[PDB]
Amino acid sequence: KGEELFTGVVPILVELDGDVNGHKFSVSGEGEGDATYGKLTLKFICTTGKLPVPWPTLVTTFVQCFSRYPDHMKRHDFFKSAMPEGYVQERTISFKDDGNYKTRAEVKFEGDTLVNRIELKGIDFKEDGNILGHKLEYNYNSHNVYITADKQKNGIKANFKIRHNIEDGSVQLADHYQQNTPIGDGPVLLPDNHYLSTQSALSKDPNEKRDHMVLLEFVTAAGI
Amino acid sequence: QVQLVESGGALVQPGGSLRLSCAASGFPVNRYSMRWYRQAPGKEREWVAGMSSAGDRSSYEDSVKGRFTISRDDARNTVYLQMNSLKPEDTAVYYCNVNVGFEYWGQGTQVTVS
Repeated sequence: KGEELFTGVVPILVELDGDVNGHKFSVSGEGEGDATYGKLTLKFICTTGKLPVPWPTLVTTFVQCFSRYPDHMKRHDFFKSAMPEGYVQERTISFKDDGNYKTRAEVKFEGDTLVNRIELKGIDFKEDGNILGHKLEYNYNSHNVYITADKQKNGIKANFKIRHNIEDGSVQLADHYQQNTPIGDGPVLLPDNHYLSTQSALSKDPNEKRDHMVLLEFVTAAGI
Repeated sequence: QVQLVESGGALVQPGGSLRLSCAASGFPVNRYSMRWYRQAPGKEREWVAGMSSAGDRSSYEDSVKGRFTISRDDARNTVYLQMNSLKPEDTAVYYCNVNVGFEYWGQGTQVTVS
């Protein structure tokens, strides 16, 4: 059912409203996703000036429905089965020895485009830390997103660790706690334990004058 | 064409010293930060050490501070991990790491401290 909205290239739209340690900001993004390949290409722009935090801290926040689930795992794809009505995605993202983000998002189709609309609140960030200190390198590592079914909420939970490369050669962990809930009341797939294996490359648009990020990502379900 | 290859792993007695090498191909070691991780069986793969791209800063995880030194020879495009005061707790497969568009790992080298 929901899965058939993803047999081809789908336009994507991202919108975020944020507040980190009281600094407010906005971001708009556009691109396309092709779940056949688990492939995503997105470009984001800070519509409110300079970004208060490093672009990479926001990658996970800015569409797991574009994950490639292999044939033998199609029945474990909660993300697509909740479409077109979509889901709510909430996270606590805790940065080791520093602040946290709490985020809330709706992911759903609006006409022929997949839209991800987010609210983010950050607190307790050290003014001289890796985040507000802008000490993260402009790149992104490759991770496993571990998914589990949450029958009580008719959805799923995920847990994972993002490794942010720090300019001084160290690594800043960001622990991700995640909950997804369908928006429609119809049937959804509740999957067995599995994970998503992700790889992301960050780059810049040479002709872009605004503060921005270009993201290329590949996501593939595995573990069954 | 980006490749990393670790070497140097071996059996070593506690207290001993050992040096690991990470040979890099496909990119210049002096244009990218590089890192060592390790993974003991059972446990998760933890970050061990790193050096900035410019070379001006090095960092370590608390449990190896003052015992390990990371360095690099730019000309040989190689990164090293000098280990001293080896503890049996240091037993693990060691990996080096770089991000060049995407993240790359070497295949790892086994260090056994017994």
